[PDB]
Amino acid sequence: DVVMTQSPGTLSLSPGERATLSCRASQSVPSSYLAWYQQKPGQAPRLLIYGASTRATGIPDRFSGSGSGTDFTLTISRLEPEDFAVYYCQHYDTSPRFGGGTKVDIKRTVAAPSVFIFPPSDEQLKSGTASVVCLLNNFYPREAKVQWKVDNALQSGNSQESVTEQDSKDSTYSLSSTLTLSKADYEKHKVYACEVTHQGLSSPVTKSFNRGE
Amino acid sequence: DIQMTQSPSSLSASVGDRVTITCRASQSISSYLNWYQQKPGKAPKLLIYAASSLQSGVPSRFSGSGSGTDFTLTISSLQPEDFATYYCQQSYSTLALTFGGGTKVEIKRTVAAPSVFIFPPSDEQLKSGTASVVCLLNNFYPREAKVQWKVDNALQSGNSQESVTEQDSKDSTYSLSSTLTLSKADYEKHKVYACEVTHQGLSSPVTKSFNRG
Amino acid sequence: NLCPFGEVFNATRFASVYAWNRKRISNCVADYSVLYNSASFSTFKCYGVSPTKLNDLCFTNVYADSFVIRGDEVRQIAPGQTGTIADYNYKLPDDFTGCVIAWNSNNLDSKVGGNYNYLYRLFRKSNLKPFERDISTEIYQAGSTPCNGVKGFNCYFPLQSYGFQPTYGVGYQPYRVVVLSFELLHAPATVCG
Amino acid sequence: EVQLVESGGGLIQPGGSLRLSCAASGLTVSSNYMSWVRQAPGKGLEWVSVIYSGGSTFYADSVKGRFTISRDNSKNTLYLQMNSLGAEDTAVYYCARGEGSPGNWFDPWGQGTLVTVSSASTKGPSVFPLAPSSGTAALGCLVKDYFPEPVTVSWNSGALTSGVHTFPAVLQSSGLYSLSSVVTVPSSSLGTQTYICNVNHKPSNTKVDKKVEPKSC
Amino acid sequence: VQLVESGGGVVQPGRSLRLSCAASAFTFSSYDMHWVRQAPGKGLEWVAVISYDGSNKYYADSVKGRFTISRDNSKNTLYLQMNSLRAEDTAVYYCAKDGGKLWVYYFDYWGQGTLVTVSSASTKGPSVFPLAPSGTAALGCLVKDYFPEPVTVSWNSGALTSGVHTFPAVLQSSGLYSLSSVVTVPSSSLGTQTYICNVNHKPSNTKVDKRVEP
Ligand SMILES: *[C@@H]1O[C@H](CO)[C@@H](O)[C@H](O)[C@H]1NC(C)=O
Repeated sequence: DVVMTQSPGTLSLSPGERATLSCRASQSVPSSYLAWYQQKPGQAPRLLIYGASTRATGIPDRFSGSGSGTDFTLTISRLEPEDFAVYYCQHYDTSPRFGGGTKVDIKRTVAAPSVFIFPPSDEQLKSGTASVVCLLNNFYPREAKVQWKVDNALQSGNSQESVTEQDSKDSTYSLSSTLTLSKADYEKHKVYACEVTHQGLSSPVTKSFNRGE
Repeated sequence: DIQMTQSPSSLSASVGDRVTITCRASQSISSYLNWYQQKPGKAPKLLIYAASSLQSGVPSRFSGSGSGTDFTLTISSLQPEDFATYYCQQSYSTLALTFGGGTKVEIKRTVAAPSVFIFPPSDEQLKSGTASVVCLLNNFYPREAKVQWKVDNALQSGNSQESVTEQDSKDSTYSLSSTLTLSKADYEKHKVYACEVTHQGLSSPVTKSFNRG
Repeated sequence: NLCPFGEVFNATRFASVYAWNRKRISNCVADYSVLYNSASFSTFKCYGVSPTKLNDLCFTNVYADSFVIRGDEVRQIAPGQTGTIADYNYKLPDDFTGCVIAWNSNNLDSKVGGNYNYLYRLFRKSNLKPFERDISTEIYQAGSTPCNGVKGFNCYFPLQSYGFQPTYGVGYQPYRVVVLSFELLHAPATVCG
Repeated sequence: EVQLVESGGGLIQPGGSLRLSCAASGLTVSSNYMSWVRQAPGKGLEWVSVIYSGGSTFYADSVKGRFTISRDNSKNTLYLQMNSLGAEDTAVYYCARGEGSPGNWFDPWGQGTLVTVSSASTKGPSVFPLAPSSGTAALGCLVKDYFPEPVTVSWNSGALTSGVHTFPAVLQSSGLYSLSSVVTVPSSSLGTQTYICNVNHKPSNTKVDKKVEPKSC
Repeated sequence: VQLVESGGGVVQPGRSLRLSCAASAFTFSSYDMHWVRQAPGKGLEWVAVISYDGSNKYYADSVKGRFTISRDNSKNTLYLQMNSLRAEDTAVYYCAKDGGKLWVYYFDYWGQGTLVTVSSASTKGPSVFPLAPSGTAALGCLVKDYFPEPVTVSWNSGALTSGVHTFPAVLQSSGLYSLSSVVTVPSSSLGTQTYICNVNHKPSNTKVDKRVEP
């Protein structure tokens, strides 16, 4: 039984840079027993490097592993936006053991979000509930503030947000804020708006619609 | 390592009854299974060796059987001196000799109601700094008795430690003493000190309590 | 004359576990007392018989099996065990009667560059029978398409190398194992203690 | 053409039992090391059990006594029977060939299935459109009030993939999940291109197709 | 056939202790000898074994590289050297003659055993606290803050036998032991009959008598 530890927890590097992921062990472990796995969001882990240094079939040349004894290193040279994933080391003593994993975030230029507002469907309104959805599309960094204003009154405690992972192609985030009201409450008001403040925006952007129009 | 599992952990039988103890092994130990008897405070004594062979001097009422993983010790006619703990010990792994959990043979009797008494901490104890509240359950059967401490009608657990006397040689009854240990600063903070008792020979939980002072 | 246990224990080179060696010991007087107090052993477990009782017992034949395995695999050399070594390399029966003796051999069987001479069988369709030796090197077929003697996808060489290095942890260090089997037939015994 | 296809996941009450399947093509399950690796939400990977080609099975201490790995040679399928399930067993379970040892790594892996251990009940989703308004336009689907996870949303049965964003499910205060799937399209193709989102809630076999069209004022 | 042990006692952690066990009435120079311990309130655990001539020694994995077994055939005695003792070693140690009727080990004769308690706690004394009642009554004494086991409690110097109940001790969070002992007496003879509990702590050589009155 040998305990492996990966470092760092998260890594943030721009595209084209060299990534260095470590997997240190308390005792000395044979290099032939060390392996690396890549897991992209929403997918199954994929064998990346086995035997500490041997590259798996179909794995790009920019992935390479090295090290021996107590310090095994995975290197991702010429980093790409599609390399956004969590990487685990793995070894065997008396049972298969994985490391805690290392997240690889990908830096990119500031991107202002494209804002879209969506009224509730009449189909949902017949059910007795109104869901108003505000979309922040393809921005960076993740820090963004979304404010709901119903008839120019700031709303609080009736909206939930959801953020996507970093995009595997442009390395941006997307956010959806859903305002939820009852049908009776939804008809009581006319103007529905979400205001967006982001680093890529010189001034807050507001998207709105008038109920019935 | 070879683990020996005995069943049951305890039994209640009267003089003349037929007792059969079971002893299972985590793997086949062939026929190398020994039985031992240990009186309270005395050393163990050999009864059956090699599953079924009777040791010299051991009474004829003792007999063993079994092979592989299941083994049985049988007392054809129980006697008043045969109330003790009975261990099984495998000898197949001669350099890793393991024992069983043990099976305590106990005297069977009628269900007796416990006599509950509560005691406040003495004045010589508050002078030192500590404060122990002792509750007594006297002469009852079976052993399974629940003792609950209520300080100002608040359930107490972890502040006391129970202790049970062995089965009495005259009336075969048990006894329980729970010592609610607490500091002096925790004693004058409250007022009511109760002792709730739940037993098979009680139609309703009996509580003996007192007020501080 | 005495039984040649020294030729097995003090052997300068050991066999791989998949091709474990066996010495048949017959027609001699075995001196178990001096044998068990010679070297220092990391593992000494006997089954069905006691080490001090062997001096008083006679057997028709005595077998001495010897091989090398990993440190973390010594627990598989015992009755009723499972694993890559016990299933595919060296298997002991459930009613095994004998002794398992192992000791750390990092100073003998590990090289600074890695000692890849000790192999074990990684792939096998079925488990071994007790005391069954399989020295086959036929390409293992893990898929529907047959291999025809060429290693490829779903076509694996059955043996895997250990690769011992002196600075590895003890779980990964080489251990030399000697298993003493005591055969008792309805024949005149030739080996006595 | 080597695939490991998994099934059997979903909702199960605490203390209940479940049986996952791993149908293989491209390898013989009875001839390989076959393992199960689970991953609790937001957490790392954990090896669960393995079965040898010779029949021996092994389990991690966190599941010993409750899980039983098996296989069916005629169906060429790996199985994992899970009993006495609790909250600590809620995870995505993967099957894989190998055991993570030299010459025997985890390869290939299955797509994984999600086991949710809760006292709640399975509820199918409702799908509502997110209609665009009057350079580039954005439309989407709102999948609301389903349990448990997951739901999968595609657009035009896979023909529309660029610009699609499906957000993680948020646990509403009612105990039911809700997510939105949006996609950005050029404004010119709103009237000359039909957009249909394809919502699949596996735990309830609920497959909903929603056409998203602009609304006429 | 008898086996007599000695050498047990109290020992601080890391120190050493040597136990002995003398045999009689059998060919001691041809039988194997064992040592088996049992923690207070726990089961039995085989410890070590030595050959008939003393050349072969085999230990359990819990005491390996830490205990040592030896014997002297010309004197028919057996020993057990216990070095670097931990708190878990606290148990009653028995020596056992090996029955020679099988190819395997089995203990056909044991010795009475000797208690070995391991800790650095000082040998303190008891603090007797009367338990006054508030349909018979009950009164008792408390044996608190002492180390190690055991303590002997009696009433009226052994004159009050019926109705007495002495309970086991419990190792409280500090490390010392706390023991309770009570006796139920009729409520009529409370001011006429005298009750005095006799607490004796042999490890600390302390004997305390205390009166119990309402
Ligand atoms: C191996 O050689 C040593 C001396 O180097 C000797 O003491 C020992 O008895 C030998 N082993 C055997 C089994 O004879």
